[PDB]
Amino acid sequence: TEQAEEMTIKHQLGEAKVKKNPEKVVVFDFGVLDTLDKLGVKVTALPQMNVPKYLEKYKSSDYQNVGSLMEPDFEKLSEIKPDVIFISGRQANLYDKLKEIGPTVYIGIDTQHYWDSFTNNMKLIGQMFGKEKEVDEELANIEKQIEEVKTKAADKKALIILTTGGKVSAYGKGSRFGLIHDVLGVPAADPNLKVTNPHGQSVSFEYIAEKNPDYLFVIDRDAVVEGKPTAKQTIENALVKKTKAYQNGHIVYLDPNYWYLSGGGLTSVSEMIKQVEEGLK
Ligand SMILES: O=C(NCCCC[C@H](NC(=O)c1cccc(O)c1O)C(=O)O)c1cccc(O)c1O
Ligand SMILES: [Fe+3]
Repeated sequence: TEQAEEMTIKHQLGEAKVKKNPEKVVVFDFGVLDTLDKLGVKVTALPQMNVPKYLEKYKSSDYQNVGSLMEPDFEKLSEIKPDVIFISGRQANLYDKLKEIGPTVYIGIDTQHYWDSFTNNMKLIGQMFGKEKEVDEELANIEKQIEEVKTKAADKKALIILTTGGKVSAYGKGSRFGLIHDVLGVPAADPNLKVTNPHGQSVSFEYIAEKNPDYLFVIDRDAVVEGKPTAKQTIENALVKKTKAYQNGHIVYLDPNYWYLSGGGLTSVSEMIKQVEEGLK
């Protein structure tokens, strides 16, 4: 039977039509980038202004530079005329501008349904590039990592903090970093904390101390945004020194190259879970 040559992809921002096995692939989501890397799929262009350390090979001049995460180089994109552009939350406001240039797929994670959304995104990439087998195998491996960590979430309450500019914001269930609770089964120090903001909910140090979590997961935003680590200087303060987490050596510094700059790819999700596993074991 003669079938359509294009895929019809209903995504959070609309519908894209993309040639199966598209030639010129542009990527503004580093989770997607690591996924295409893992699968051996050839990428054409990405924003090279700020590339996660683990994806530093994508700094090569072999890839066309289409700007920064927030500031696409539209002229360059228009030269390339891509077959598909993958975007996520940072580029959501630029959807229509990108769509004029080439088929654009929003492929951010819906954090209210992290696992379903993650898996849907990865399977789509598999279908688009004929890598369904490799994706399924890799999702299988990640499930095994999840099953290992869920079995020690136990009586250990965790709070998730991001540091930037000497300030602290928090994340809980259903949030950007909700997977620690929602997928990996770690109970929340504050189960009623509802955060939908990319940069979290501003909290005081007094609030952290009162919640007194067993574990403190910390994401150093300035390490990747400014290129200067500030998390440790920021959180190592007397109110925080009260907490079980500090006292018991259960402050876990998550790698912002993975967690903040990236996320939601085969490699980033795997590595993110390994970082949680390591902190909890
Ligand atoms: O829409 C987003 N951000 C808009 C506000 C940017 C504020 C601005 N942020 C940065 O410069 C920045 C640079 C590189 C990566 C980031 O994630 C940044 O927030 C600032 O600190 O002055 C966004 C969406 C999803 C995930 C994010 O981390 C976002 O920043
Ligand atoms: Fe940001």
